[PDB]
Amino acid sequence: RNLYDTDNIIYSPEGRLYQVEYASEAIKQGTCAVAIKSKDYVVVSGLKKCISKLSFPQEKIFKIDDYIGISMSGITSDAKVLTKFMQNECLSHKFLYNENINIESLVRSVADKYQKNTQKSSKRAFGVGLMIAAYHNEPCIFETRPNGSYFEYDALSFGARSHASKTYLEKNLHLFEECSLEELILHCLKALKCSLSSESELTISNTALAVVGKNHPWQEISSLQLEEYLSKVKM
Amino acid sequence: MARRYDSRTTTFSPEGRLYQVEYALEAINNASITIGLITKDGVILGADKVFISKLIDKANNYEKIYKIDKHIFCGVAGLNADANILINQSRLYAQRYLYNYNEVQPVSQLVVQICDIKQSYTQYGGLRPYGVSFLIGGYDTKDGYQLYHTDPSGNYSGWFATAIGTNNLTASSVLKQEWKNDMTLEEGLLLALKTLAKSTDTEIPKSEKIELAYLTNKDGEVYQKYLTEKEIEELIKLYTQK
Amino acid sequence: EYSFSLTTFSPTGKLVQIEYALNRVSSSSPALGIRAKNGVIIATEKKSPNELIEENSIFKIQQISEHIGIVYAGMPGDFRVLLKRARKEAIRYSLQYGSEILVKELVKIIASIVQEFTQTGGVRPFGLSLLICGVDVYGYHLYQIDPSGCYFNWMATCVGKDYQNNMSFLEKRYNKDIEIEDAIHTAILTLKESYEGVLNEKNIEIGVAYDNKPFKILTQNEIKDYLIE
Amino acid sequence: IYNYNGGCVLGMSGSNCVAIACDLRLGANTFTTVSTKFSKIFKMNNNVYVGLSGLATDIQTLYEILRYRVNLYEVRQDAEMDVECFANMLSSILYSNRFSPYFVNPIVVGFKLKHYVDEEGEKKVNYEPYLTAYDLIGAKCETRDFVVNGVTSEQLFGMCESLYVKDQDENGLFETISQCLLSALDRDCISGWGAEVLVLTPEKIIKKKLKARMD
Amino acid sequence: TTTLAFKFKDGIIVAVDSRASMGSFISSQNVEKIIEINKNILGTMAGGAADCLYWEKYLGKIIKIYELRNNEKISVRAASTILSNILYQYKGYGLCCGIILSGYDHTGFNMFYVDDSGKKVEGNLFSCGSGSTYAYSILDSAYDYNLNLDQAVELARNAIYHATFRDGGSGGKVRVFHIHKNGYDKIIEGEDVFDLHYHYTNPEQKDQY
Amino acid sequence: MDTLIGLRGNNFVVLAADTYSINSIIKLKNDDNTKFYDIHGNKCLLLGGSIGDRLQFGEFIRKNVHLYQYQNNTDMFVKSFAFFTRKNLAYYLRRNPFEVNCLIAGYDKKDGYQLYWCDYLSNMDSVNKGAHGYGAYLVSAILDKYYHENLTVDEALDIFKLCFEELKKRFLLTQINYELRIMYDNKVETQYVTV
Amino acid sequence: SYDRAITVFSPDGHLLQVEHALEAVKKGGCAVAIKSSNFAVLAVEKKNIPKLQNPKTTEKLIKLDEHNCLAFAGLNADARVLVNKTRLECQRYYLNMDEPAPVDYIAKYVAKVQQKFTHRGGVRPFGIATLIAGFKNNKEICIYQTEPSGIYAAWKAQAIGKNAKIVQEFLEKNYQENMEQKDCIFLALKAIFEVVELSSKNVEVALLTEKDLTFIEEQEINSMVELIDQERT
Amino acid sequence: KRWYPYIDNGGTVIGLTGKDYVILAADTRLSLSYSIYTRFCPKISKLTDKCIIGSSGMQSDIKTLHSLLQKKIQLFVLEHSHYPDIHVIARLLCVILYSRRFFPYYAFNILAGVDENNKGVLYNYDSVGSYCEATHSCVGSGSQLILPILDNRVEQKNQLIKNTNFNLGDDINFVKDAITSATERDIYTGDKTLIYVIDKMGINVNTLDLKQD
Amino acid sequence: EYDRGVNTFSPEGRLFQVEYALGAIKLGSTAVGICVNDGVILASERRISSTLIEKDSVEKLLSIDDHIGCAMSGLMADARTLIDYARVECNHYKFIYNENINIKSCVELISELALDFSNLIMSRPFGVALLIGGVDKNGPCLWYTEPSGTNTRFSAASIGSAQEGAELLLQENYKKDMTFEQAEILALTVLRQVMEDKLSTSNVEICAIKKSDQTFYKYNTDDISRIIDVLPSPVY
Ligand SMILES: *[B]([O])([O])[C]([C]C1=[C][C]=C(C2=[C][C]=[C][C]=[C]2)[C]=[C]1)[N]C(=O)[C]1[C][C][C]N1[C]
Repeated sequence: RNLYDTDNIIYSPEGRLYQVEYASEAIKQGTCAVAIKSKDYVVVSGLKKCISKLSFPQEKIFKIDDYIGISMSGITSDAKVLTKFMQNECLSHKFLYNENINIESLVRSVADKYQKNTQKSSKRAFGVGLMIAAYHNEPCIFETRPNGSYFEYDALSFGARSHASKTYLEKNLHLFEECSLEELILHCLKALKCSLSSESELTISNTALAVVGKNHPWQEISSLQLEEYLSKVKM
Repeated sequence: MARRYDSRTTTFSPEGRLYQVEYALEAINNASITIGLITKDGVILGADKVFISKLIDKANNYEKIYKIDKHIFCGVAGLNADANILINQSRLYAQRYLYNYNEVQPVSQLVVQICDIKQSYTQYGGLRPYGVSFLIGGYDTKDGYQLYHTDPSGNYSGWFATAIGTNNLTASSVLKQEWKNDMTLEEGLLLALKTLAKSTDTEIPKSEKIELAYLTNKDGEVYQKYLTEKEIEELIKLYTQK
Repeated sequence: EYSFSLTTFSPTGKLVQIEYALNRVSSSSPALGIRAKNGVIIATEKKSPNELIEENSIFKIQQISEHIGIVYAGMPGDFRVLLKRARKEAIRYSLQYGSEILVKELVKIIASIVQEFTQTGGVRPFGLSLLICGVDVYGYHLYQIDPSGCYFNWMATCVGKDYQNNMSFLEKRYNKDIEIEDAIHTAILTLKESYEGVLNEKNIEIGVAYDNKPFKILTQNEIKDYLIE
Repeated sequence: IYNYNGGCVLGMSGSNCVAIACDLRLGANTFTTVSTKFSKIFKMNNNVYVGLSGLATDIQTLYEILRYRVNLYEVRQDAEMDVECFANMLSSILYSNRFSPYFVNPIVVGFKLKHYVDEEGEKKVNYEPYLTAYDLIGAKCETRDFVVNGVTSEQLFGMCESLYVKDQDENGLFETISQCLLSALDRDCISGWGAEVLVLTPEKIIKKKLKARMD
Repeated sequence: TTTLAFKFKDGIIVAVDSRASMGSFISSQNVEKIIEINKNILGTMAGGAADCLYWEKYLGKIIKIYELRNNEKISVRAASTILSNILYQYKGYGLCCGIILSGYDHTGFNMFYVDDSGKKVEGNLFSCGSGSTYAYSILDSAYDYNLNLDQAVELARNAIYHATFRDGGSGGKVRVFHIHKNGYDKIIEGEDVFDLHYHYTNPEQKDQY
Repeated sequence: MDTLIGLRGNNFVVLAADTYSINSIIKLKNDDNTKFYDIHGNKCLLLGGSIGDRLQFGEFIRKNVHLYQYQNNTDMFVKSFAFFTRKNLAYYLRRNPFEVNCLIAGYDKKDGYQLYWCDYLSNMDSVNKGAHGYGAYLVSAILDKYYHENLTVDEALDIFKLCFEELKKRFLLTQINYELRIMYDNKVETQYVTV
Repeated sequence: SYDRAITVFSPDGHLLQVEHALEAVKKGGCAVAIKSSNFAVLAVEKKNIPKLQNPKTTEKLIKLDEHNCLAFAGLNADARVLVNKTRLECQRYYLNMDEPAPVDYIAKYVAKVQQKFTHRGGVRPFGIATLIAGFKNNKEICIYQTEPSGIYAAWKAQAIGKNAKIVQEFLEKNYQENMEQKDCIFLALKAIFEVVELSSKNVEVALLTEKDLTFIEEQEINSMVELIDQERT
Repeated sequence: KRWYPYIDNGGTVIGLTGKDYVILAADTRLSLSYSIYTRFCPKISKLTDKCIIGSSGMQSDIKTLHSLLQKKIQLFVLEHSHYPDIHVIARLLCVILYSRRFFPYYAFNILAGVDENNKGVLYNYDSVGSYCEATHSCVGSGSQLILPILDNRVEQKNQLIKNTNFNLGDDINFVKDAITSATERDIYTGDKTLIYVIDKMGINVNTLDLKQD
Repeated sequence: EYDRGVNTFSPEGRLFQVEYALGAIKLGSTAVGICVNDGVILASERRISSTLIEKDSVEKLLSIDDHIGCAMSGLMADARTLIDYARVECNHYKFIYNENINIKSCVELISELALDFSNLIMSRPFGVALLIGGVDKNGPCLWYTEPSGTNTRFSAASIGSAQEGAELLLQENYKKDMTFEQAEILALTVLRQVMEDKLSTSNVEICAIKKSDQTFYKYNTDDISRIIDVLPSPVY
């Protein structure tokens, strides 16, 4: 414990790398973020963080390519390195070739960027987990842990009260056939509200939300458009 | 990651000092003593040969007063092992100055070169300092005979007479009390024996012991060193007047 | 961060890692060097081994060049890397200047390499002591190189275990004008008296300079005639 | 070797002394002189005299290196450096610039310093001439008698061959090398604005500057 | 290509043509050769087009940082020295540009002709370009240093015309500026069909010469 | 193309050079050019050759020499200054042309007044009289015929006048304006002559 | 080690390896600079063993350029290496700008390089506090105090080194705006050895003007010292 | 034996700007020395919604220079969250072009777009990092021929400056007139041409058919 | 640091160095910035250690570019290298792209240098807190950069030793709509409540970046006097 913690090289006598287990809980402090995969749409919503009622809400949703977007949850500085890496990767592929980067291959290209910061002892594991949501030819959601690892999901949640939001998603199997994004965007927004603490701030026009789908490039949901969605959430 | 194995040899102490240099100064305070003396005729360097055995060659060599250039020479007091590293380095410096500017290097300029390298190790690199400090006497046409005393820390200082090594205080006291400003070469040599004899609390030296050298520029920078034979006369002369 | 000195000054002002290296040199087989009027003798005792080993396959007295021999007393692994690196200097010198390298410059070069491992980071000091002897235009030489890197000029010396009384024995039996034949006689005797359980045959080694002849290592046929007395 | 900065260097061996000579011109272009003090004979050591001939830039630049390494060798040695050790060093120094050559044709002249007993009560012994000559890439063309380089190498070879005799003392040797040089410079129009014969013996060194034709 | 400068009684009058021609064909005829290097310092293009448009605007970048870290305005001597050094690093790379840096600094009015080979020079009446010789020729016979502004710009316009008249590669609109003790103004962003104005005032013949 | 003349006496060294700017070879550019690079330690360095390389080389020498004299409270000797200049000129010779001709001059406590002559190829050598550029072919003969031992400063300037009215009369481009740098009596005096 | 951050944030937020570097300055020699209308005087403390150690050490009062002073206070070992970088910098600036470096630019560089050594890896912070006197682009004298932490500021009359607090509080109460050439010598002398022994050998004072920095010789130094002991009686 | 790495694929790009628009027209023929590779290779690549680039040099360099520039522009959009103005793009292309001054792109580029309310604007380069705003510019094989034609109608040496007004419809017809003149007078000019009209709302890609000889 | 390096996660998920540098920004002089829809106003305390100082060379509100100005907190010497770095990057952007840098974009390149020690070159986290503001486009902006690297755009923030008190006053007296002058008097009142006895010229160095001119302006002794005379809060 006290001895098996100082560096990211020593294995605990149970074979656990503590210094990547510790960075794996920095994502558990970021605000919740939920991705829902429809038959042909992906909806990503995240709760922006306001440190004071003078400050602007912190940005949660980031755009990578035409049909690729992410939602970090962890250390903001570490995520900014990864978005630049991903953006410089989808653009180079669209430059060297004329195609769109294979989302499966792009996630692997960023999942091993986590890795190279784990073998050495002069580096640290990234403290950020990502939500790579994209529509390449079919909708797909990815998640990269601070240790080199990635998975393809059907729904996610990040950190703050993710267990509360997961319960809403774990019991909802409609999302596969949930066409009519109106019916799907409500499902995600209700999920995000579930993680949101009661007797506190409610979901307002300062919570991020974006979609990507068949002929729907990665777009934010405008506040005027978003505002009525929050109204149906109150129902 | 060898972080737990590091000693941080280039880190300040709580009182603003460097422990590695602090200990290196302690190392050169237990080494053999070396004497510097500036006379009107020339500059005198004389150190004490630490006894090892009678089987030492002690005929064509001694490891305290080396030659750095035809007009510069040094008397080392400290770790003899890493002195040869700095002696070879300063030999390179004094010969590359002559390569660039086509003239012999002034003594005050060699010292700052050999002190910068001595200091650089205690500034950055994570290496141990040079546990060595040596008087560097030499003659330069600009400011005449000079004598500089170096330091493991890298800070030097010009002097007229210095007695670094073990029991330096008892040898600086006699130097301070008997160093007349204007002395002849033979007079200075006798003073060197007197301070060398008194530093190691011996009434008379033995000549299987302390060795002497000087410059005494004769428009050609003769740079002579004593074999043991010439020092009996110096020992004889000391006995007659003391 | 991986190049930091492991040899650091102790508070009492001693490079304590070097003091440990000298402890191990003071526990190895005694190597011994003696110089005479017309040659230099380096001798070491190679303890009586099992008959399984091939004695000629290991020789503590190796040869640097035509007139420069060598012997060590320490860790055999470090001798080979130092001996091999010492031969490069003896060749690199001859690739510039026509003549064979001479002992004084060779010892200074080698001592600068032993000193490097004392100071540089991440490495330990060499755990051995060398006795480089040779014949030059400046007569005969016999040097010794400590693990610390400092080198000494000797007329006769010992480096191995129990070299305190071993060298005291030589002091009362050595003179400057000693004949080379008598030097080997004294070299055998001093090794003989130090070696407990005196069986000094098949477990000794001699290397001679012989008044500007090429450095030669006496095979055992030329040694048994020196064990009568 | 260039007509630019035309100059020649000559060395000769006597009975127990050697003489090294050169011309003092420094010609800017081929046919344009600017100085007549440009001595091309340098004192590497007490009995090691080197003579550099060719482009003066490389004459000086090489001389700095030679002087920087001979001093480094001697100081690290506490021993006077001998010719055949120095001579081989000059061969390797030139070769190290095999593809960016020092355009010089050096001459190395100086005694060899054997070291036998010389007596039951002596230490060092007689000396040997040791002439040698190189080229720009350092080919050790060692020779037991006169060696030449420079633009008048071919002019000097003819005269030295027809005038050199086996052994001569200091007085005899100086005259032959002076005649072998003056009358060889008078046949060159890019060198020979004043000679400087330097005959040296084991005891003394004689420097003479001849009254050469200046044309 | 033509370029002028005066350091006349109360300022500097920099004048250029506006022709950019490749080979023997006129690529453009409305190029701006004067560059706002600084509020007080302005340069000029000549020779190769990009080899000076890029570097002068690169030089403006260096000055802006220097003028901001030290919060004192840079001097023309220092600006020219910076430019000549960076153009010297490209000796054999084929650059070609003759720049006349003129401006006002604490030490009065300064001018510095800078060429592609690190050719910094301080003077009073520089001119560069293919038609520079004709431009020099007019100025040397009319330069006074006591000219007032009204006839200083007239002399500059007169010189640019006669240079563009004799030179094939010089022509187009004539630009004549003026450098104050504080900033500069654009006096003439003008024309060049005034051959029939200076000499041969009345269009009647072909102007034999 | 540009003329540099130097004359050394027992108590003086006078450096002469035309004040012309040959740039834009079809014409002159400046009538009062600056080729002299006066050094603090009673030294001067006169450069010929291309104007672009004169600034890059001469200014670089001036900084290094000044830096030497600031790191070391001494004043750098003329012999050191001369042979350090040759070293740098030869150092760049096989990497960058620097077609500049030097004329090193200065005063030294131990060696007196010295003049050094350097070609674009670094052919440094101390001389009693130097001449660079194409005008060397026409001013070297005056520097021999009319120069003798232990001249005084006034006679040396009379010699230099004799060289100047020669380049005007016989040399191809009749340089008219020249600048001198008289070093004598611990002074560095500057005067401009014409015709 | 080689490339490790040795200066790192203490749990209270301080940089311990810089705080310790400040304590290395306090174990030095006091230095005082005074500004005036168009000149600055610099007086420092020197320590020499009698009859030995000829005063060729000349630690403080370092020439940087034609007109640039420097009177450091701290580890003399780090003094030469830091100073020599500035002298290298001063000529490089005068090469890339063809105008001598102003006093403000040199101070900014010294503050930059000092702060660089407390931010890089495997480098010890300079244990030196310096102050620079010189003229800006416009001819206007200025003195720039510096600290090993890298912080720098221009001062009218500042004292650094051993027990600089006592000197500074004294120098703050009797500093006139434009003192005389002989007044600035007196104020510097009166302040420099308020903490140093009254002997005239201990203090070294030099005065900087538009040209040719001048060292004050022992004649008036002894003269003003005898005017100060009677002031203390 | 030396492998000269520069060939000219011909083709001409015509630019002409108006008060509130800009017309960029180019041919599509890609040809070797005297034979013809293909009869449709577009030389105009859109960059933003209101900025397009046309190049008429060597087609290998043009494809990578446009591709490099759109890669930079999209990278700029992501980092700065607003589409660059044409002035921003024009300056950026100058840096990219000059970044290889010592091995220059063998491409001549014309950059067209709108920055103000409309302010139809147009830049032209010469293979190396240099650009000046122009009312009309053309590059390529027909540069020598079209440029005189554009001058006579846009600027004037004419005694009376007729057709002072210039509606969008007539300017399109004028470029069709010009690009046809180059076709029948130039070897390398194409057979099918694309005409772009960057108006206030966007860009049109109306196509015109030319001679096939 | 007793057995840990710079890149070490605490068992709570936070880094050690950056959470230690957060305690180093609570010692500088208090600076208050206010962003209204007409331009950003930046105010700053002036802590003159002694009357001998020139009060001019020491500064708190530098300008990153022609349209950007910043405040500082924490290690003053450690903040100059950021501002100097940002100056080169801001100018470099203006060269590659002809326009002026977005304050949001300027902050990002500062933020990513604030963790250059992390190694995905510095060696320890920067220990300052910037208060950048400017008027690039989309109206004026005001940002705030932490040692931890997180940067949040503010409408009216505050840094320095008394930033906790200043943000308390701003969080009540700030309204979304103000004129330029209402911001200027508001900033001084916030400082007046937390500064020392005298609200003199030599105590504050307010600078403004007006939307209209789109250029920073360091108020001189005259422009600073007409704001103090307002005294909208004469409460003692
Ligand atoms: B001059 O004819 O020599 C000319 C000088 C020149 C013209 C224009 C510009 C320019 C470019 C872009 C924007 C603004 C201004 C700069 C310099 N240069 C040339 O004629 C030569 C000949 C062939 C290549 N160059 C154009």
